[PDB]
Amino acid sequence: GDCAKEGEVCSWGKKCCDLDNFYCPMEFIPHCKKYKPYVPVTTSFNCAKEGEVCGWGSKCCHGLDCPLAFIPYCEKYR
Repeated sequence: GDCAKEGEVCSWGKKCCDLDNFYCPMEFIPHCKKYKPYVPVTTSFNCAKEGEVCGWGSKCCHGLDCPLAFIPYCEKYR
């Protein structure tokens, strides 16, 4: 009682009947499904795309650049 069935949508007042199994993930439409699948193999080498963080030897792709601050982010050179 007072809970969203399995797969059903969950809200602030309506929490998944099974929290240990299902949860309310942050996304467009929060569902009551099991935790996400295992993490996929590490990504391949590539330049830092827009939004990516710089500092760990990561250079923004052609046309993009990173600002000078604590935690900058690649962005189209203005």
